Amino acid sequence: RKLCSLDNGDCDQFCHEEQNSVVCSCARGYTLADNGKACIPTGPYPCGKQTLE
Repeated sequence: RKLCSLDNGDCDQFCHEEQNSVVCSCARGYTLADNGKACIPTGPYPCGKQTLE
């Protein structure tokens, strides 16, 4: 358990070890946050989210 094998590399969604070291990415409709880890929704109904309203 090193990079992406160690807690998804701390990413919210997609994780990839690019030449050693983690690189996170997000599904369509989300944008990688400043931390380069969190995934921020673009619209009101982002994919994969249960609706609370």
